[PDB]
Amino acid sequence: SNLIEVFVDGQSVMVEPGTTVLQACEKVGMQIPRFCYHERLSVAGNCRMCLVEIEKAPKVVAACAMPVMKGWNILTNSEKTKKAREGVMEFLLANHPLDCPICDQGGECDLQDQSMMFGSDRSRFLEGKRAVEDKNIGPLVKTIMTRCIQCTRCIRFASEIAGVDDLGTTGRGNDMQVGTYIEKMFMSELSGNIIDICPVGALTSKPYAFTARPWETRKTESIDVMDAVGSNIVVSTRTGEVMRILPRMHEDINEEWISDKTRFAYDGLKRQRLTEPMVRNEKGLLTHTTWEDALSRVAGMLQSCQGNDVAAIAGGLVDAEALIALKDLLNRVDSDTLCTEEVFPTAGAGTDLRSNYLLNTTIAGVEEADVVLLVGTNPRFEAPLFNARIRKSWLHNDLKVALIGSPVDLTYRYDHLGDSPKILQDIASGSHPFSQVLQEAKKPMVVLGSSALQRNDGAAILAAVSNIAQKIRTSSGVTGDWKVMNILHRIASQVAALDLGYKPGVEAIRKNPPKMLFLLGADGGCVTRQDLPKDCFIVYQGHHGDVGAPIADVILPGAAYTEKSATYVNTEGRAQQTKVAVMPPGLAREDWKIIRALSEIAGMTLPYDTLDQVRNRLEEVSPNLVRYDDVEGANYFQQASELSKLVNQQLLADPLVPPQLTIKDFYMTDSISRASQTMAKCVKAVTE
Amino acid sequence: TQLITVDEKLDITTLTGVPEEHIKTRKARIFVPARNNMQSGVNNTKKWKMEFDTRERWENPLMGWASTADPLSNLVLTFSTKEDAIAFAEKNGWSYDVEERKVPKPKSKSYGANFSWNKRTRVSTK
Amino acid sequence: LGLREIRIHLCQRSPGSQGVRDFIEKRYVELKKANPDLPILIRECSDVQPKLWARYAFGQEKNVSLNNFSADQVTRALENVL
Amino acid sequence: GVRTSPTGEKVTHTGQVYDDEDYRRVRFVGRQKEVNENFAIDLIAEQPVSQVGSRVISCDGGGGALGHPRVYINLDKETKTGTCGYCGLQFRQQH
Amino acid sequence: PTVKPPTARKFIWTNHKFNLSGTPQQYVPYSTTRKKIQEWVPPSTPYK
Amino acid sequence: TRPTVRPRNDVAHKQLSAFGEYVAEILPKYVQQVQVSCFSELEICIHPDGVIPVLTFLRDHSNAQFKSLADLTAVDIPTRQNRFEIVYNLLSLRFNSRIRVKTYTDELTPVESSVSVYKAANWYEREIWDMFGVFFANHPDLRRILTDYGFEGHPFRKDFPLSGYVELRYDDEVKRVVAEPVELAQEFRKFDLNSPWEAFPAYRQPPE
Amino acid sequence: TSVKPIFSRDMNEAKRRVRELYRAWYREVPNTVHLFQLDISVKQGRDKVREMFKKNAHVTDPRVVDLLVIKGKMELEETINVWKQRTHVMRFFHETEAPRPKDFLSKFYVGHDP
Ligand code: SF4
Ligand code: SF4
Ligand code: FES
Ligand SMILES: [Zn+2]
Repeated sequence: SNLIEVFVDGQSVMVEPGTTVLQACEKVGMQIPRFCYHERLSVAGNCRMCLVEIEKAPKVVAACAMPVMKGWNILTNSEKTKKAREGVMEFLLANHPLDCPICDQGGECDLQDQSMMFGSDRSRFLEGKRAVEDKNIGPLVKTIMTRCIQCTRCIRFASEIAGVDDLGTTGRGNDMQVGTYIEKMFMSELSGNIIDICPVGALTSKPYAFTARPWETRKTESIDVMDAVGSNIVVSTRTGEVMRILPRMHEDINEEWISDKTRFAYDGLKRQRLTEPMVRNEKGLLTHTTWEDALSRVAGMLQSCQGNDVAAIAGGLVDAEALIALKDLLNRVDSDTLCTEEVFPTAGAGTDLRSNYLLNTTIAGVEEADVVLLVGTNPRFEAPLFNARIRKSWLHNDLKVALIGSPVDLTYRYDHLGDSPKILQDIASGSHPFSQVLQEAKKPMVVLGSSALQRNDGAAILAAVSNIAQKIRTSSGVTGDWKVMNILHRIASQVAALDLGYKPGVEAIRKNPPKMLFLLGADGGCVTRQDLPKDCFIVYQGHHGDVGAPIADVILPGAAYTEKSATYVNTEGRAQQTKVAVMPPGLAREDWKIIRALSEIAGMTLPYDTLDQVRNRLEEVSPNLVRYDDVEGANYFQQASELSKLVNQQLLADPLVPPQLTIKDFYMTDSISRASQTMAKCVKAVTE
Repeated sequence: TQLITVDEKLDITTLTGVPEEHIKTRKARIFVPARNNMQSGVNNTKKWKMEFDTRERWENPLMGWASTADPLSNLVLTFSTKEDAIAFAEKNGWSYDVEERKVPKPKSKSYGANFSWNKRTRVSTK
Repeated sequence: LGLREIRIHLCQRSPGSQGVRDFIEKRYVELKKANPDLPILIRECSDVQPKLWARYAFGQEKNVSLNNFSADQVTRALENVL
Repeated sequence: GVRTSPTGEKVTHTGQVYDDEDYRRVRFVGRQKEVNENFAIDLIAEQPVSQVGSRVISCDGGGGALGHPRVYINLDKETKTGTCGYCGLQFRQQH
Repeated sequence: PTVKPPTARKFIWTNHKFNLSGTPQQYVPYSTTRKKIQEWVPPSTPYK
Repeated sequence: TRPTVRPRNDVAHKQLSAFGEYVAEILPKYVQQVQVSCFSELEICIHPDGVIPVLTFLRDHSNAQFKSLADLTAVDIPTRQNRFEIVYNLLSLRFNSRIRVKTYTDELTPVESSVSVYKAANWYEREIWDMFGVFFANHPDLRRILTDYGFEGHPFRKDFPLSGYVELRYDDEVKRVVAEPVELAQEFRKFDLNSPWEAFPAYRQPPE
Repeated sequence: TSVKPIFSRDMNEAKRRVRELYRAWYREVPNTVHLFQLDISVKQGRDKVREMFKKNAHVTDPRVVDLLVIKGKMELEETINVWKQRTHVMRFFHETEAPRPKDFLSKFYVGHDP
């Protein structure tokens, strides 16, 4: 029943049909050394390293692309296998320049490790050693093309994940220049992920370039921000401080890739940080002081201002722990007007009812999908990792991908349907050769973009797309259980705040201008001092305030996403705990620690001191927020759909368009990425 | 010689001498260390490292260094199975966070499928 | 003062949870229809005690269980709270 | 060849000069801040840009097994001189 | 060393001063490293 | 293969193999492993009850004299329930051979205090008690030697880190030397030197 | 499951040996505080001794109690000799702060100590 017998030097093992010699050899533990094969891409054979003497054959053959007949025996430790490895490793180091000091992959080479453990020692090839002059690929990626071993890995990565098709082989013989022919500065998404693909020191990071060499820096587990998916991030930290980051692998979500913004956000993280507790002064000015007088001022104002006149706009990148501490304090005083930053409707049970406010499908599970439509968004410029997943699906198996709302640069030949909610009404009616594909398909999926949800058509379009989900789920026999419906987001703390049951959108403070408010990561002009009485008392907490910090009354130096062992939530409910890497500069304390110290200084108390006690209260707010790296789906789609008929709202005819439309509006529109200068360098490289 | 023995738990934390501040305050984490993504080799897998969480590292005000009041900051304990890891962590007293092991998912790729006729899996370059 | 928020915690395999599943698949509409000022949150993770909680009156989380209860007794305890 | 910041002391060839609010200036009291008075970037314009009639040429460093290892650099950039990452001295082509 | 005195390098001091410890003119240590994280400088305009 | 690679003798290998098979056959009550490496030095791996009987056999019997006693250490291996490894090392005055009696033990149950037949084992056992905590019942005097008196922690374990928890300094407040929690002046950096790519194919353990 | 304990059968012999060890520490204290020319009242030293005994009263496993008895006997021997100096005996005490309390807000001022 679909097994193949091979002997790995006598040790028998079973092989699935169609696979390679190399996957079975890696199944028994033997890592055959490789240079061109990599599991996120297709199989080239151009590096020739994986030769292995397979018995009863005078010719020694490759192992990355060999079909596996029944009954092999694979001699890895023979004579001429070692002789072929010696020969190939001697061939690679001929036209490779003496740059191992000035390389940037000293600790992380591949020629160095494999030429120690497999190669010869006395070199040959006395004269010669041609050199290829470098190019200018992009100001984010430093490029030396003499060290290129022409292995054709970045080319396959481009043409099979990026879809950009700008890198190519030019020439013959020895002379194969790999790159772009036309002096074009190659700028696209995931171009930061090519420095991890290139196995030799030929494509390195430009802003990192010459600060450390990776044996000094220690590697630490953490969770991503700025995308609702969370590729698992390993920080290489140095000198009580940083050096760089890399992506490590979760199997399901965000496999071996990472965002360009994520990769190049740490510069703005270390650029303009809020450091001290800052209080206004009798001239009208802003200075800094000790924690005593500042927290006493905030505590006295909190005692002498009560009612519903106390607000908290919690946007940006904050914790679940900080939100639970804030909710404990604010319910402990009298009442609340917590709000988030972005707007999400609550008519058809959007706050509660676990289905209708997260991505209910599995991010790995969209590869098993059949037909997906896509109501207005731009996933190349809104969390590009999910777009890489969609292109992985569309490349390997078969999809039918539709886009409704804006002609944008999705590089994988989408079918566009138009820009009108009345077209969604037609699909609901619905006369198409494609709505037939929806209601007669096997596994249907509708992806909601949240950029079309921050308009004034949230409840009606949400109810209409939920009625589409009800329609196709009750039809087509699908499956059970499995779902058409999922939505996306952009900001992780918004999803965590919806999970903690908050009030999304600042409309409660548009209704109620307060006496007091806490701006926890207020990015821009969510509210003003004009829309509120002139004795505002904002307490703006965070790091590198650019807007809001000139709107300052009481500034608290809130921590960052690398500076605390907090818990974040992705878009599909999987709670993932962050870890401490670098302590915050300045004083710059911890967020929930600031909240409990504020409750201590005020004439009250809160029943927690430790992060274990904070985890206990987070458990008693939600039980799935302690089961870290654990996922479990949602249900009650028909209940959410029949509750989506309470306020039957009209639908506009105006063309819906996302704000995230191009390169610069992907780069700039976050706080920490807005801080940095290397993002400004690549933005002016786009415009110039 | 066939003496008292009773089937119970272990309490070595009253013997190993590290103070109770570091016992109850600091938290352990058990994980297989991920593959350092720039290389692609998983000999750095197959081990279960036990680490402690990071803490404050200020500036040394004369040379520009990262001093710390953390003796336990540079511990690592490479193990072979999750069971003995959890058993040792519960034996020596402090708390621990278990992250689960994630293998690379087996795939289905072929060069002939990269040379398709009417399937969209096409190399488009070579 | 009066009730502010109601918390429901359920799972996929428990008979009391099965009864509260039949409650939440039959009789959700009358509560929110009669009371739109109560964001009654519903939670599903994998396996948890089927708990019915109520947060109101200056920070009071009042606590009952819906372990191995019939759905009419569940609605009885729900009206007992509200 | 040094700047003088408004703090009033010698600056270095790294942008590390002090602020007025510092105590490390006053721990420099009584003992001079010794610095190399022969900087690095200024000794690049002093070196003449050599012009070699070949195309893909060599750099060793003035001595067999005394210096930095061999590196062969290209001159395909028509207006930009080839720059050894080790040496720091330039090259041109003359057809 | 007057048989072959010199060397052909243009950086050698003309002094080789003796051990200058216990003086007003001797070494002090300091970290040759720039700003850590560039602390936030607020906008100095006044409101209200 | 012959120049600059050390040749060996299979004759000594066969001699130690036959001798270890003989000892394994004639003391069956406690023998678990008799392993011989490539360069012919014997290892005998023993349950922690036959310490006194096996050492009384191995001191005598005129086929294995082995009067000379050497090292004792209990190599701290986690991922086990029996953590510590008591390693007796024995040298024969009459036969010129080295046997390593590795008996296994856990954290809290004593092995049976080999000082009764080995007068060299006294400060060895006191050293192992001081650095580890392997208790030795039926022993004359167990004290702390090679550590400070007021210091505790059993520092040669793996749970004890590199730097100590305490650090002395003199102070003129109470006019004496006091201990404080450790305030390092530098990090003791940690180089991730465990490179991949399987430098020895013969010692591959079977993965799961 | 075969486990060979040190001395114990139940906790009765544990109680017996630990009360005899405390009697030995009681008649150990005044001779040492007179011999080392120390600077601490006898009441304070005896109260810190019984406080150190009352720290580890939460252990019911008898092997652990046996090993505690053996450690206390070792240090009672090494202090009833003149082998340990003034430094180690003062090191048992804490007269040099070490001021750190367990308040939340106190650890919130001097931060990053949760
Ligand atoms: S640039 Fe790097 S990845 Fe691309 S072919 Fe050259 S060596 Fe391979
Ligand atoms: S990539 Fe080339 S230059 Fe860089 S370390 Fe490896 S062998 Fe040396
Ligand atoms: S790995 Fe098979 S040839 Fe490159
Ligand atoms: Zn050079």
